[PDB]
Amino acid sequence: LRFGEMERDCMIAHGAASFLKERLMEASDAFRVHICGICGLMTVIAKLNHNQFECKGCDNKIDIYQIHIPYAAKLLFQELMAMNITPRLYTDRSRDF
Amino acid sequence: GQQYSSAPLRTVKEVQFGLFSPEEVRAISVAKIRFPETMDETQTRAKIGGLNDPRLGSIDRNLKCQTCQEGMNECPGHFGHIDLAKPVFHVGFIAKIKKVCECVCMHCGKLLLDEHNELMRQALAIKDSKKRFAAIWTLCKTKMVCETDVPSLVSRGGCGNTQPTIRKDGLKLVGSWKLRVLSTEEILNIFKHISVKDFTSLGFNEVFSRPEWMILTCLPVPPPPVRPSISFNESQRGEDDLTFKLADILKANISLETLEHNGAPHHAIEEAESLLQFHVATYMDNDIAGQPQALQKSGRPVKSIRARLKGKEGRIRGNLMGKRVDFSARTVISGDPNLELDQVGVPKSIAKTLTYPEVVTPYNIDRLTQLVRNGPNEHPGAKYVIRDSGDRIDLRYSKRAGDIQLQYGWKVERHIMDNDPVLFNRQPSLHKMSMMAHRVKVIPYSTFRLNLSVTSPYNADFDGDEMNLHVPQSEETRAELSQLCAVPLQIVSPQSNKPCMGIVQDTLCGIRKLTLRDTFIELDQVLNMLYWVPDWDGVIPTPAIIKPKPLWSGKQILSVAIPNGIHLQRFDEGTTLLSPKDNGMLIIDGQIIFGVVEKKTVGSSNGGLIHVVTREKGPQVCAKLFGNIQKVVNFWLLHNGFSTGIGDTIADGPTMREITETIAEAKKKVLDVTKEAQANLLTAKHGMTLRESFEDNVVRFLNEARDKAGRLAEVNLKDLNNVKQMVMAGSKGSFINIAQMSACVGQQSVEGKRIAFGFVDRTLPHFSKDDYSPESKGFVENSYLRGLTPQEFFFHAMGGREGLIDTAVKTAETGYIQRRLVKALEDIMVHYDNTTRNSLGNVIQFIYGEDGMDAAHIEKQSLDTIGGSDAAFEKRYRVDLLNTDHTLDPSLLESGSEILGDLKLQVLLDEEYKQLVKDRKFLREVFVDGEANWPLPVNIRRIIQNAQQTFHIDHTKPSDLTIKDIVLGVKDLQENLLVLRGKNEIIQNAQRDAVTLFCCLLRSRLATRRVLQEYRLTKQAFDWVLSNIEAQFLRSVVHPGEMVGVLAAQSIGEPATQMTLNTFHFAGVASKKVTSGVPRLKEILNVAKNMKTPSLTVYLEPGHAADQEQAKLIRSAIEHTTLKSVTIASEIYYDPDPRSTVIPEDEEIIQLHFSLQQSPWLLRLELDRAAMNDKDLTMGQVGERIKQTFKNDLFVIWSEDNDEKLIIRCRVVAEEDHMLKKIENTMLENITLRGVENIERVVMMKYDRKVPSPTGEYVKEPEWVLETDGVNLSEVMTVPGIDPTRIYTNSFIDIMEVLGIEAGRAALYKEVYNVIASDGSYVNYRHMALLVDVMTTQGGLTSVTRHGFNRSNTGALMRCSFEETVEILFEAGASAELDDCRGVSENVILGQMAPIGTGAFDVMI
Amino acid sequence: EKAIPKDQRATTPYMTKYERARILGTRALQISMNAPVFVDLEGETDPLRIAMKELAEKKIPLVIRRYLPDGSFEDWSVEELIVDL
Amino acid sequence: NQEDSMIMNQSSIDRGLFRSLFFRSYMDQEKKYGMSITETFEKPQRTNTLRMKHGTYDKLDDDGLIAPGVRVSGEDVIIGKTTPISSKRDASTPLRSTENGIVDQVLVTTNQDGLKFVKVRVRTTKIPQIGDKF
Amino acid sequence: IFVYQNNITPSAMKLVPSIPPATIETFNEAALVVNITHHELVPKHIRLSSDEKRELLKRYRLKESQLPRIQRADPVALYLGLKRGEVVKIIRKSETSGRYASYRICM
DNA sequence: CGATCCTCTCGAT
RNA sequence: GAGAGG
Ligand SMILES: [Mg+2]
Ligand SMILES: [Zn+2]
Ligand SMILES: [Zn+2]
Ligand SMILES: [Zn+2]
Repeated sequence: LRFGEMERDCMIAHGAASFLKERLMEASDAFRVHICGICGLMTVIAKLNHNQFECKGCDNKIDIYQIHIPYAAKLLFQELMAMNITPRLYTDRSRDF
Repeated sequence: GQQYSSAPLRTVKEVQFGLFSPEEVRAISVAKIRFPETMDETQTRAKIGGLNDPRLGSIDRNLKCQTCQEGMNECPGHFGHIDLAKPVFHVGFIAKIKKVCECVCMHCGKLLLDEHNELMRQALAIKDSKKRFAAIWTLCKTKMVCETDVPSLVSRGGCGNTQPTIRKDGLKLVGSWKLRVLSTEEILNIFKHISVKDFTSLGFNEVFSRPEWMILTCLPVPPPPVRPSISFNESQRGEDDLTFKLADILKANISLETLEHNGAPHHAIEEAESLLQFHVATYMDNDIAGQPQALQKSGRPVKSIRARLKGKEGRIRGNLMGKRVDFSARTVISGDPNLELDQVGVPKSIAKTLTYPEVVTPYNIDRLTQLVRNGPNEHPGAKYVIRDSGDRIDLRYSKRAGDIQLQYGWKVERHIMDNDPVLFNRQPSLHKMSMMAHRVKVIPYSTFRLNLSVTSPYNADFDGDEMNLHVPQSEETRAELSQLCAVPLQIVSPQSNKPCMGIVQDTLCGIRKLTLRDTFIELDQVLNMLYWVPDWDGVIPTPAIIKPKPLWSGKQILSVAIPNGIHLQRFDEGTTLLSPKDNGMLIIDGQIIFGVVEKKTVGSSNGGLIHVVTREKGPQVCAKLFGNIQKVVNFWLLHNGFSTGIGDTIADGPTMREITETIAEAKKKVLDVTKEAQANLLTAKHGMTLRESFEDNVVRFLNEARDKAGRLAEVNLKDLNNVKQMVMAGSKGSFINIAQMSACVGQQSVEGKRIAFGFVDRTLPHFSKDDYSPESKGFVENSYLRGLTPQEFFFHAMGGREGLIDTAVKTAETGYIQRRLVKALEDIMVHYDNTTRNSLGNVIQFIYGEDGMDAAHIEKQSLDTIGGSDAAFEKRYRVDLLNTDHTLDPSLLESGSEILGDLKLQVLLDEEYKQLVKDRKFLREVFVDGEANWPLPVNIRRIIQNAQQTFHIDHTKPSDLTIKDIVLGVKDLQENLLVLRGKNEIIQNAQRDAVTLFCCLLRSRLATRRVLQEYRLTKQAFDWVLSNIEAQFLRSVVHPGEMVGVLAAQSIGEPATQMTLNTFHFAGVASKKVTSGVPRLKEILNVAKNMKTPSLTVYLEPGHAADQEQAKLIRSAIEHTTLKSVTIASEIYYDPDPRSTVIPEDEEIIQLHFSLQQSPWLLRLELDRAAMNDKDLTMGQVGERIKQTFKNDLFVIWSEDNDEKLIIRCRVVAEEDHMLKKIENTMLENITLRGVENIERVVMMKYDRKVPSPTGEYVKEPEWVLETDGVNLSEVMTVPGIDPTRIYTNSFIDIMEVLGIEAGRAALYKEVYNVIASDGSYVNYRHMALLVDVMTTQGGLTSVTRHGFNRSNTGALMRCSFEETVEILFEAGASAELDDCRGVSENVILGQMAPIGTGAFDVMI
Repeated sequence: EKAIPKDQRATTPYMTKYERARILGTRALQISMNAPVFVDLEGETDPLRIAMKELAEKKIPLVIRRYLPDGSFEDWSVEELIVDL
Repeated sequence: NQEDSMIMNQSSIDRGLFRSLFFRSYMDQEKKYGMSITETFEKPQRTNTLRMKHGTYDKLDDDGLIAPGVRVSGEDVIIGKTTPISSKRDASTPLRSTENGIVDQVLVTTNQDGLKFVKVRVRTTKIPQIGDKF
Repeated sequence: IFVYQNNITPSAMKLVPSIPPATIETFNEAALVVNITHHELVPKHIRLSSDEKRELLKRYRLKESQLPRIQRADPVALYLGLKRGEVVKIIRKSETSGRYASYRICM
């Protein structure tokens, strides 16, 4: 059954942050993607079981992170990249200055 | 589900939007992509080294993927690249390209106005990567030249080239010089250069987004998971549109590569160049300015990535904001008298499909073993056992399914069991009460059963409705449901600061029937009724009657269901403590003393049993009170019976005769008025037509008749009448229903008027032309009992249809309103500093609701100091110890006689009194009309009543208190009512402010004389009350984490859905025609510049406002009057002799107008005597006004005001004949005789007004008020005779422009409030205040639209979730925006715990 | 950095409904996963009813980090926070 | 019987009040095209196939169809068909997952193109239950 | 304070700020016939000092941007003659608390 | 560029 | 796409 926007809204009003996350992740999608620490893109060549990762272009091999997002969000970010848009996902609030 | 990763787990804290460098696309790439063909290379079953696969994901569930391996459901897919032969544009960026092109010089490659221009200097200074560029473009788009050098001469970089007048054509650009088309490779060369300093000023980022990157050089090739295959038949292909379009762009690219390094036909090469562009761009976005797309064996056109993300069933709305979920269930719903309020009846098959993942602990191991032993087919069972490693053991197939020796740390996916928290829901979810947590109760049968008293929040009925159930899959997720979402926690709602659940239907009906003084019960039934109550003490109450037979009253046995320490007092109309009619309500210690129990006591009412019991006993006890009352009443009623038949619609032979004559007299009123209208005797009132006046009268007579006939019927109905019985209880039906079924259905309306002449001059071809009679225009004389005639039948069907048509509209329209409201306020929440803030950290309110109180902990309380006379106030609050008649009697105090005289204690009583008189003045300045009842936290009356019972106060003995005990006691209590806590002055004054009105209430209720003479409290009881107020006040405060934006949105939105009729019920008078309901609510929210009903409401000079004459004068002074409005006809005669008329009537005028050259052409106007009298006009005024226009170039003569026919004669002081006909136009159309422009119609109205009398009390003192059609606030407010202090307009945009943002805000609230109030609905102040403040905080009026709120400084991922999805995302990349990920939407998109309630703080060790 | 000292805390000395729910939930999760129990369960088995007991007897060893809109936080212990509600 | 519910007499339901028959026809044809490539109505076994539904095919006769009078429920395959992939590929038709009843009539005919085409009628008797609308 | 009666030429409009630190404020006589500040709907606005603004921002841990806003050409801001950056305190009557203080910043 | 929610069934490409 | 359900 669809847990639409309107239902998403009632969970916010109740302030049920975890239940709302669970509906949108554990029930439904939820996917583990590998992110580059430099470009912050889903570039990272997931070479599991052989402990290798690496992001070509960035010449990165150590600065890698794993995020838990909906497959639909992963799909979206890829579709934005398909339209030449960079949805750079960063793991630290760092606004540097 | 996926493998283990060594890489550290972290959430997303920022989203840096940007643009891909072609060099970055090539670097990121894994595949070359040279071939347009799929995978079949000359029949061979593999993949081609061109399109899809060459190192980027398998499409055959093969663990192989270019060394990375992983296989599907683990591989994210990898990006490949494609080298474009010649540069191409981007569909979305096309507009930005042209805009950037009108800012930079072609050849030169530099910005046009740096940095001497005293416009561009100010424009450059503005902080924004969008609002800066907005000013810049507008400034240098006018420029046609690069400029050699600049003024103080000052020489700088600037060539001598004329900038083209760029124009967009199809999907290309055309430049005008004073010609030649603009090349995609040409535009790049300019953009490739620019300047890092200059370009960052025009909204770009050196790192993330450059304008040279808006043009495509290298296109990113999406992997197969983005564009997957798989069909219905396993013999053919079945490719994605995206794949077909990428093959199409490749065919176009290889063609261009061929032609370039082959015979280039000069102009024929550009025919293939324009087609490569109509592919690259059309794959990203179809549905543009040019043409659509092709078949390609599939259902034409191609969707494109743009369409994929486009809202409502699109990637954002349909997949991210909402999505289909597991652990969900659905069915038809049924009521259950025998189910607890917080319960839900779950069909056994559903309980057996849905599971909970329980970890094996020593506390459950025995129960889990047994459940695993029962398996998936026997109810308290399970399907699946998960061990270490994560392997699921399928209990329905495993050979070891009957073996299984559980181990701690394993999980058992057990069936849904009794008492599990579940989320129960009914769509549409307009409320948070539409989605509540219930306790599972596994039952036989295929429906979901629910307690009847939960029907209202869900807006559920059992006529086929279906509801949804969601299962929490985590311990914390179950806690969230049980501790925040539970049904008992929702009983008293913040929407309208009152219960949203109450006793309904059979229970509401039988509770009345049971409660009658006449209703008595015998032992046998009593015993059964008592046992039916689960909380029963086992003690048989002593029967009301002990004489020939013990006989218990209904009130007695129902009081068993009411818990102890419950006090309730009411008073209806004739209620007098001896309650003759058995009306009102008096409950002491949960025993009903008097008062028939109905809707006012036991419904969703404000200060009823339910609101009281929740506050007094608690939510868990209140939810038992539902069942307890249901159980007794349902049983008593089951044994009593209740019906309704045709006989209940029948009134007396005599009543019918009286109804029949009531209608015939109405029929004559309409005839007399008709006959009068037709004789030209009926005079029309100022502001309305003779025909409008007639229609208004006829409809009133006709409505009067239905109401009079109906009241005649209602009176005739006996108390044994079943319809009357249901109306008395308040379970179903109202007056109308009785009237329409028994007496007369009445007038039918379409578009607020009686039945229109759909045929020429008649409503039906059974009538003659020009028939305005009741029967002819839709008056249903008959009742549903008597039956309707065909004419009546048709007309009723016409009226009926208008209802179904707007029902259908006032659902899709309100649904859209609700969405917009929710989206705009989504992110507003109460922070840890009691502040009200959005995702940006911007302040909306400094204290939530202005008092920092939770709406569900607030109730309407009287402010005792505001009302009454100055003498009544004195008698109530004054204590003069230095007066023998005005002290406290020694029977009120232990110190009574010891204090008479005093002096030192009178300084304290004078301090007490002065603050009370100060309060009275203050309240009268806040609440001008003198309304005392206001929603405030802490019910003082209830606390007082509780101390009275708890301490067993005897109103005979004197109190042990002191003036100091009372006066200082109350004073210290005030210093303890915390809403805020900071030791600073800003915060201390904010705290002082928040608690002002409550301290008023408190002082009025806890004054010395009241505490002593009225309440008669002891020191014991007084000190308990003092601590109870402090504790309940502190409980009443809003909790930081409260999602008030969504609350407000839903609190306004929900009632709007329930707004019945777009046409207002003001059907009597035709001058009451102001836009209301959903059309108005839409005008307000969209901030419509062109509203349907703009209106000024004019209050006269304070004097002087009772003067009916002064009102008529201000009306004619302000109502716009032109010459057209007073003129019958205008004529042009040839009267050559200026002092001798050709017109014999005019002779007398020419005799005069000589003492105290021209033209032989006369312009002669005839004026209307009545119109001149309706307006405050005299010929002299009209004449001197014509005279003061053309002055010397026209000669004006006129007839006297007494002179029979009103005439104005004009003359012009070759080619003359036309000039005069031209003048007449200006004379009529362009001349103001008197009045204010835009103010069309002004009407005089007598308004009621509560004003303080010279003795203190509020008195009704009526006042003449002017009501306008049209608006000119600025001009009307300066008219003498008005009260410029009280002038009002429903055009809040004008109040904003004239008076400022704060007055605009107050007027915007008044507006929103009125829409809600006109519908009879009530919404708490704080919800509409929050809306109005949000629309206001920017200094202007920001609409709840894509234009309004959606264009603000908020996160790109949160804006795209609303509307204009793709375009928001395109400008985000181009401007190289950063998203905080501080908003709800970005966290929903990220599948992360949002900083809302539960996640609005961190939990550490 | 950032942090407010114990002395200078201006947020409610009262536990919010959202704090209590998240507290009880987190602790329920722990107990559900064979974590040690800081109170004598008197025939109690449901992880939540146990967490409710540990809350009632103030034996929950957790700290609520209260963020203010600038980014500063106030650390409050379950032990110190008053449970009215 | 509140908020639009109703109380129905079980005894009169036992005597037949508001009881109804329910019929559902399932259709299939042997292919759409293929000069040599033709789908077949048969009871499918191994023959490398593995693309089976199961839902027991066990109620099917050698023609790939169930005889009228057999009780069907769950996802029991009612029409057995294969697509020739050059071994077999499953094209069998299961009974609606939620439905059950008795095979009523089984029609074997030919289309205008000469296509062996079948219609299977299944029969349920629906007795008035708790969430039924009247 | 220049009090014009009918209109100002846009030529004269481009001479208004050309002489700082002094300020020139133009008001149409017609706009001043009625003092807007006396209207029911207009609450009291208090131009708070540079130091008061400093304390306000400190006390609520704010940025100028995070504060509710008032337009330069706002009828009330013009009456008070507010400059951009200046903060005004709006003390208004409240049905909820009696008294409520909001704050707006000039733009 | 917007145009209630959710739910079902059907037929046809 | 249409028909429907609350
Ligand atoms: Mg319904
Ligand atoms: Zn990288
Ligand atoms: Zn891979
Ligand atoms: Zn140049």
